[PDB]
Amino acid sequence: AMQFDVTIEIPKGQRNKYEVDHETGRVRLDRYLYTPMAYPTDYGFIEDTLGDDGDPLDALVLLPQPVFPGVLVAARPVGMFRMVDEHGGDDKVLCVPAGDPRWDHVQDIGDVPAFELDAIKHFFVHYKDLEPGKFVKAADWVDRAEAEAEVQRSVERFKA
Amino acid sequence: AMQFDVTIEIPKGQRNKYEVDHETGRVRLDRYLYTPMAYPTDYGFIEDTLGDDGDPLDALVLLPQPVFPGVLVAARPVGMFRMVDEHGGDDKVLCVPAGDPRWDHVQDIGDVPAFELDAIKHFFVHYKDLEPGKFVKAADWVDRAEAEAEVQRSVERFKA
Amino acid sequence: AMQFDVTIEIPKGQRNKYEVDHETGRVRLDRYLYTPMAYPTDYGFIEDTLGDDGDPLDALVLLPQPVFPGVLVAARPVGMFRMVDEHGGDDKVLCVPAGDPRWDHVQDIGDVPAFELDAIKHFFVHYKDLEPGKFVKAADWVDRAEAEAEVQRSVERFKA
Amino acid sequence: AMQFDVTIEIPKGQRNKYEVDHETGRVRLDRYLYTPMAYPTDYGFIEDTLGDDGDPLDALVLLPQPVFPGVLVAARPVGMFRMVDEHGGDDKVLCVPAGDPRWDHVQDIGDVPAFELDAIKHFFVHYKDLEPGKFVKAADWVDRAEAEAEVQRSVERFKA
Amino acid sequence: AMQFDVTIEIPKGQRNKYEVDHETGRVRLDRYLYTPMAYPTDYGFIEDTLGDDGDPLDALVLLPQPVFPGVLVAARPVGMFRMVDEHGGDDKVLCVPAGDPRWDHVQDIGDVPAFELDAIKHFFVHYKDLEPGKFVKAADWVDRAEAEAEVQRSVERFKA
Amino acid sequence: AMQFDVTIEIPKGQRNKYEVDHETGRVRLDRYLYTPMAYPTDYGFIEDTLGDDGDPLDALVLLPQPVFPGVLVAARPVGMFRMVDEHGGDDKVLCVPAGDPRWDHVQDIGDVPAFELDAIKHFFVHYKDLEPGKFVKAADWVDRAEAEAEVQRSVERFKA
Ligand SMILES: [Ca+2]
Ligand SMILES: [Ca+2]
Ligand SMILES: [Ca+2]
Ligand SMILES: [Ca+2]
Ligand SMILES: [Ca+2]
Ligand SMILES: [Ca+2]
Ligand SMILES: [Ca+2]
Ligand SMILES: [Ca+2]
Ligand SMILES: [Ca+2]
Ligand SMILES: [Ca+2]
Ligand SMILES: [Ca+2]
Ligand SMILES: [Ca+2]
Ligand SMILES: [Ca+2]
Ligand SMILES: [Ca+2]
Ligand SMILES: [Ca+2]
Ligand SMILES: [Ca+2]
Ligand SMILES: [Ca+2]
Ligand SMILES: [Ca+2]
Repeated sequence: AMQFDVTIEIPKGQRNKYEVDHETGRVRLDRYLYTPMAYPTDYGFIEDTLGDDGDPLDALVLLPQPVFPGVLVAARPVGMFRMVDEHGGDDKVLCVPAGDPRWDHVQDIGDVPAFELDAIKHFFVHYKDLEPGKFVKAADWVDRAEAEAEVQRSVERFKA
Repeated sequence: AMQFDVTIEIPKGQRNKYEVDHETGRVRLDRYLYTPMAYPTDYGFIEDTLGDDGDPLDALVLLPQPVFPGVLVAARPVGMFRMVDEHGGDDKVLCVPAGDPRWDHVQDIGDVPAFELDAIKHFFVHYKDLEPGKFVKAADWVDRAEAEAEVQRSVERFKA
Repeated sequence: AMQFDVTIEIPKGQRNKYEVDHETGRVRLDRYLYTPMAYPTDYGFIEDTLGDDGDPLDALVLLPQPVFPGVLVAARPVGMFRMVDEHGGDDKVLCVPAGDPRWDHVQDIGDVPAFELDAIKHFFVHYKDLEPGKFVKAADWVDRAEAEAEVQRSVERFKA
Repeated sequence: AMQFDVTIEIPKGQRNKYEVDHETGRVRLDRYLYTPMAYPTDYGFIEDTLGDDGDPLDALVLLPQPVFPGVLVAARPVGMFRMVDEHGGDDKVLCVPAGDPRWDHVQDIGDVPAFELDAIKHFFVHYKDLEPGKFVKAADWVDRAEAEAEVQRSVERFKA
Repeated sequence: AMQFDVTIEIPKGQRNKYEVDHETGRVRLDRYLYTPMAYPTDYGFIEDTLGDDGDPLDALVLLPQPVFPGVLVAARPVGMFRMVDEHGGDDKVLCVPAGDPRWDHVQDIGDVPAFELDAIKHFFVHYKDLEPGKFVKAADWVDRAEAEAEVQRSVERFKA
Repeated sequence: AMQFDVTIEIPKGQRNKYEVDHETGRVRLDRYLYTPMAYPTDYGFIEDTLGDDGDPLDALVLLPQPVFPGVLVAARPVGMFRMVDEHGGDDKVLCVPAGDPRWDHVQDIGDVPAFELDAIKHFFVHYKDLEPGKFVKAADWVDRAEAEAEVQRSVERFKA
């Protein structure tokens, strides 16, 4: 079963948008969001990836309790939120903690309630509403198969 | 200068939507929001009011630090967020703490930055997005004069 | 479908054990727990009940986010944690928010994962470990039918 | 052994100064402090007292973990912080939770480390530094005997 | 007087169990605990040690306020919680902040109240209760002399 | 316009005083403050500086919401709190987030309310009150021009 390490940048509940300077590994404040929204899940990026936009591949991790920024979490993917913004493709792999039997009932995109999925989508559809020149479109939930393929691809680009 | 007591129901930052049962004064959980949004300001209602929809008149209070639900805050109005939802008129009086010289620079709607005002509006425009049969429209910022008039009116209805 | 109001005394995560003086409705600190444990769910009591031990019937409410002490939550039962302590029967009705379609998949005790149920049980089996003269035994999960019956019974005693 | 109920208005750590309207029992925001200071202990007032300034007698309660505003705590006194401000005498009874054997080693003012006592004093000496027309003087730690006497006195005035 | 640096992995109050990948120094989520328990003290490991189980020697640090994961704290030992789990010896050195006169009254294991010591023990006796194949036994508090000896030993193994 | 990276060591609200070991970049607990005070702003140091006391130049960053320790924030200076302590000059550059139009109204020291400036000063005047052999004097607010000059100077010393 595929699994990888996600470095969580942003705990669920946060309106501060944290980033990593990937050359140093330092945590940075990108910005305080302009909309009254909060990250709907712990959010970060998969280590050792280069995604379809030449940046590390982003990840959403479902957790019973948020972690802190900078924290590593072994995760396995269950689907992906495909999406395009002002800078191109900017997909978000949906994950759950790997090796944790409490999440064994969550295997594919159909195992996550439509309420959570809609909430996550709503966040990404709207979080940049009040930033001029930023938008998101082509918002679309896809399944684990497509998540794994995109992870695989992005692991190769990182090595190549 | 007009001033009144706001009972804060919801601290800034909250996705739990709290209410008061007005016959008992008890704090109640209305619902956890369906959108990944958080109240942009401390939010409650003005004591001893009956607003244009037969419910107590709602208030937003700007604070350097949030309070807890149930807490009273002496406030003075500086503008109002006019708005209509599925149940009619549902305006929100914008306030600052009364008698606090740190807020003396905030007198009318023009004294609050467009960033905060847009954020507040965005919240109310979108918080009910994923609740079917609920919407908001006629979103409009108005000045202190109109806030005071609507407060006055609603104080009378409460007595009448 | 049965539903009732729970007054939450203790948010999930708390080692402070809060109580209500039922004659006044005031929130009181019973004690800081002696064990390094935290309430596994929001915890309180059902309003207008007299349980099998002459005290109000206790409730556990599953929530996506904790509330504050004193808060009312409309809830419906899905099972019960039967249990006896030094002062007799001291059952805990397991609930979810009433009228919230996000919890519609949770109808009976079999709909709650064994992990959560074991965790809840573990808490009540051990929280009083270091208090001399206090114990719990006859720990047993039962279904909604038995929860409703015990609620019904306790509503009658409150009126009688 | 003397004991009484303290209604905690302010958790340790807070820069929001909460009050009670004693005619209604409602919690109110008095003000956000003007100095960058935080209450050094849970702070409130003893129920059913009228202190030497015609206001309820104030209490500091040592706790392993703070409570929320409005919460009642059975407490016993161990000393008092005598003090005078712009409105006269404004003493603060130092307490620990009554009936809790974890605090049995704390019986009189000499049982509380000089570090905590100095910190508490420092708070009250300085919290009003930037409020014009407010000051505190005659800051003085006294023992349990004097605390009990002042409590007793203030219980009588409340009845008389 | 012996002193050393502890890297705190887990603040007091946490049910998320954090770890360090010792080759990278990165903070990692080991798991969310399966029991409704919370770390009773700030918890981590002593830098530059190899303990009796070939892993870094673990430390509990008493603090007036928790730190964040990853934080270094100069500490001095006052006793040790000896203990064996499924993977062998897994002792926990009890410490207080070095060079802080507020902790000068705490010199040896007898200076820490039996309540805290019992609570700490209870945590480690039970935290793994619901993890199959994990247990702890030979739980035993020992004094500073034995703590220092075990630290010394583990400093040597790290160099050897 | 001048801008630089501040590594925030201490979030606003904290009584734990965090430090960086500048040779390793590790976050360390310096001490829990002895006074009941809390940092009035996010506090840290400007990367790649050597200030007038041979230590990195310290920075205060105004934020709508605090960050975590270790976090980098692109900032631009708007003034400086000049100050001398037991170890010499120990100035604090006042900053706001660089590239954030919400702070464009804050350009020089006159753009920050006297209330915030007095609060910040009060903190540094008093935070060491109960530490023997530590003091601060020559407390003085100066403008952006002088802040930039001192930053420039300290960037050179770091290279030289
Ligand atoms: Ca990113
Ligand atoms: Ca960016
Ligand atoms: Ca936009
Ligand atoms: Ca309302
Ligand atoms: Ca409603
Ligand atoms: Ca809708
Ligand atoms: Ca109870
Ligand atoms: Ca009790
Ligand atoms: Ca027991
Ligand atoms: Ca008072
Ligand atoms: Ca007052
Ligand atoms: Ca003054
Ligand atoms: Ca470890
Ligand atoms: Ca492990
Ligand atoms: Ca086990
Ligand atoms: Ca420093
Ligand atoms: Ca230092
Ligand atoms: Ca000093």
